[PDB]
Amino acid sequence: FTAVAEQVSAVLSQYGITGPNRAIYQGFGLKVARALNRLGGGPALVNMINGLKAYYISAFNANPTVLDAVTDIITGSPTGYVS
Repeated sequence: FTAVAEQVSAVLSQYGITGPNRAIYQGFGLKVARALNRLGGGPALVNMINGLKAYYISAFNANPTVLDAVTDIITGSPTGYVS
């Protein structure tokens, strides 16, 4: 929880993201972390991550490169592969 927020913040720093837009990525990150915790690695988790990416891009104009980077720092892979 607090760790996830620090992990997202590290990515936001790299990309120079501040202000209200930070909340988009903190929210996405928390959802990815919860999915990983509940589902563990596998196609179900990849489904969830792919769905969240598409939704956040559509609904909030999230930056796809940043979403990949957040996925990577939380799961170990930009596309959510976990053994």
